[PDB]
Amino acid sequence: AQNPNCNIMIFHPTKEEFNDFDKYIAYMESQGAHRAGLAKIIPPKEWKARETYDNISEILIATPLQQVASGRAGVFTQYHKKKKAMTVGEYRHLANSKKYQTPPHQNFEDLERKYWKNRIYNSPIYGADISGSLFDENTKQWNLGHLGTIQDLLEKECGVVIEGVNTPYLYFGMWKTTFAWHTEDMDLYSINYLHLGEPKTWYVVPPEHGQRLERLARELFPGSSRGCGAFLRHKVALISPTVLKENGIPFNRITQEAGEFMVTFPYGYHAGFNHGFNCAEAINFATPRWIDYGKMASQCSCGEARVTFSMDAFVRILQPERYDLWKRG
Ligand SMILES: CN1C(=O)C(=O)c2ccccc21
Ligand SMILES: O=C(O)CNC(=O)C(=O)O
Ligand code: NI
Ligand SMILES: [Zn+2]
Repeated sequence: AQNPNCNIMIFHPTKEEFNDFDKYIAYMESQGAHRAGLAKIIPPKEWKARETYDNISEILIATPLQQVASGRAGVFTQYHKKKKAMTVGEYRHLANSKKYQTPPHQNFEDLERKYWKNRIYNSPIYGADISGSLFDENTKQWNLGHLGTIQDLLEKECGVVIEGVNTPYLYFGMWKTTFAWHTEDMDLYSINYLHLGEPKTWYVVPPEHGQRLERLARELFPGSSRGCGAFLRHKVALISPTVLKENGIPFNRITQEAGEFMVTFPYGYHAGFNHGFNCAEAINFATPRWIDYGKMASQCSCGEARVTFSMDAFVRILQPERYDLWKRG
């Protein structure tokens, strides 16, 4: 079996290889990339997402989120406090202010140490989940607004015809902004392009070991576990690499820089943080291999987790028993 240690693999496609998206995902998996839960793809040198980022400041962040932590440095939750709307220009200025800016640091490792030491004592503001795209419409390769849809994948594979759409989201981050431990909706893939700015550090558990992370989470957040059979679906729990190591949880880490893609694979738990002001674009997608993961994706049982319009149809078709129980609940 390829990649038995489940290492994060890094790919350097040629421009010819960058034409067929589906084919290249399949190629990465033939090399065992999915076993890590996460892969990095460096686009060919000839490729560009768009001409410049000089004109993005008037994008609105309608609901910036202040990420307030509760708990200890290595085991905490975060909740999102809604803030008043601001433009990306205003947000960038805030990110760079003395209160919120990245501290002096020696390297990525030094900054990582500072993040896990000091994260809980600050409340950075995140512009997350903003529907839209920064890819030029003339960018024909790996344009996250031009991917085949999950609905069409299900139709091609299963003859299933359903409602729903599939569009990208923008993320404007700053130092210490955090994404909690999670897999994707329906344990889909995701693909994430870092358009500009400072890096994003990722942590990931191999899909074959996801239930080890779940078991630790149940131990570390016992009240939450009693309240919901899949509370990581709430996307508010953080566990540090030190605590993962202490508990023998298999994981890897990698830092994504501007101009690089990351792909998360079905049931690959991931978490991470931003180094400073940046902008990323991400979207979920499917392949034929995903369908078996979608049908057995664990779901929130308490109603706290958000379910998009499109996810409704996925649950209805792939998980009819869960759907029925949920709608009667
Ligand atoms: C949020 N949520 C629930 O609360 C539930 O029972 C369920 C089942 C499938 C997908 C989502 C669900
Ligand atoms: O970038 C973020 O804040 C979170 N991104 C993801 O979880 C993803 O792309 O799957
Ligand atoms: Ni994700
Ligand atoms: Zn729940």
